[PDB]
Amino acid sequence: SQEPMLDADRLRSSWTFSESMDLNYSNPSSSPNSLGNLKILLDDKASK
Amino acid sequence: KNTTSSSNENPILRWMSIKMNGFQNELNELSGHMISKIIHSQRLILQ
Repeated sequence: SQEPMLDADRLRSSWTFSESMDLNYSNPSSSPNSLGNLKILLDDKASK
Repeated sequence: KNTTSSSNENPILRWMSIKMNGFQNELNELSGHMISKIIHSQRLILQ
C-alpha cells in the first residue's frame, strides 16, 4: 500500500512511528531466502 | 629444549596464539558484521 511521502495530514504525519505499528515480523528472524517475489501479492488482496 | 620457549614464545604464544585470536577474532567479527550487512544488502537493494 502506498504511503507515499506525505505530509498530509494533521501533525504533518501524525503517525510516523512506525514499526509496522508493532512488528518486525521478526520471524525468528533467521530466514534470509526472500524468494525473488512476486507481484507484490495479488493473492485475492488485489481482489480485496 | 623444550622450552618452547624462553618465555617470549610460550609467553609469546600469549602473542602467537592470541595474535591468532586477533586474527581468528578478526575474521570472526568481519565475518559477522559483513555477513549481516550483505544480508542487509539483499534486504537493502533487492528487497
